[PDB]
Amino acid sequence: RKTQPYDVYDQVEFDVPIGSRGDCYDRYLCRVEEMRQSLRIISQCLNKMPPGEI
Amino acid sequence: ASKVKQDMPPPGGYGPIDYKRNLPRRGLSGYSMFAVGIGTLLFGYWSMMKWNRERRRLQIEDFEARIALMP
Repeated sequence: RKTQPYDVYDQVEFDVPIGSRGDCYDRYLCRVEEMRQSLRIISQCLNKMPPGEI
Repeated sequence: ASKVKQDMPPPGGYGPIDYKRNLPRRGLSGYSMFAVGIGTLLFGYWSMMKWNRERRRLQIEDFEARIALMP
């Protein structure tokens, strides 16, 4: 979504969680933080919905 | 021929949505908890001391009754 965006992902702002140990705990922390970042993106999408055909 | 009506966000904007981690501190210091535990232990020790000495005296009394009754 950051390096090769496809739809409108270049018009939203969010962070990418990164781990440092490569174990299960770090991946769990990454997934929780990704849920938080997707909440952020959802807020931005709700505010910037344009009109027009579908 | 009325105006276009579509699902849209409200005038101005939607209220800000929280997303950051929120875990309050919500606790006493270690010193306070250790002090409370040690105080409880000391109070219990002193109460047990009194009760055990009283029980020893009661046992001595019962043993003396047995001694009186033995012959």
